[PDB]
Amino acid sequence: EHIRFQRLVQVCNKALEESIRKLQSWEKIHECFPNYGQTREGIENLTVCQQQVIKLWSNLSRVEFDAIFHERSIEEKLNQLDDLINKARS
Amino acid sequence: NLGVKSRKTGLTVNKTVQKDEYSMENLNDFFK
Amino acid sequence: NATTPTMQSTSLLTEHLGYPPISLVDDIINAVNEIMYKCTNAMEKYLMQRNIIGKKDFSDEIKIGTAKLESLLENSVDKNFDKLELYVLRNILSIPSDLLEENRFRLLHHEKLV
Repeated sequence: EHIRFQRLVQVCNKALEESIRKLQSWEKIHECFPNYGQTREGIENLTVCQQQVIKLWSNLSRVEFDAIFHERSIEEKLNQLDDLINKARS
Repeated sequence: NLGVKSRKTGLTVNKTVQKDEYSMENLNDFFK
Repeated sequence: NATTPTMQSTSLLTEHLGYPPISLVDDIINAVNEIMYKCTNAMEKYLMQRNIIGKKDFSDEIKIGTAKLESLLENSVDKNFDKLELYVLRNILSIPSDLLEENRFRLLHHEKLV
């Protein structure tokens, strides 16, 4: 019955996953560094970036949004709003 | 303004009926 | 409930939330952009202190590559988070007709008091 906040979490995660997808493709990453990526060490270094950037992307966004959702009490405002339209429809 | 106009790109939700389930329109179709 | 925003919703939700519905969207867009640039900057410096492999210097290629990635997220992020800006204001911070057709004011005023 509390269903709107979980949506907010689903739409945020959904926007982030799509925001980063072109960086999860090793091909487009190599296209930006074609000559550098044709060296062994270059390939090793690029691999360390995309895997760490993605982790950094995920972690930074996870920790701020959880903080933003706290500083604005959105989970509660929305839970109050979900259970309040139900009392009105009843 | 806030109904269809994205402040900095203006992406009209012109995808006709969208797809309503669970009392809301589903993300999957909305984001493509 | 999917719905088009209205001024009453914006006025009522602003009073229930203590802030306009859009303020939350601002905090998100503004936040993800800061992360975007924090990642690219962090990636360019990881490579610039690794710009010389063997005996050749790839500094030029890195600047262009890091920048050429940055701008692609600027477009994809601006794209995917405007849909967010829209999906939220229409489905989350949303109003049905049951409540502005016959006084939502009763229950908000009711909430703040009893």
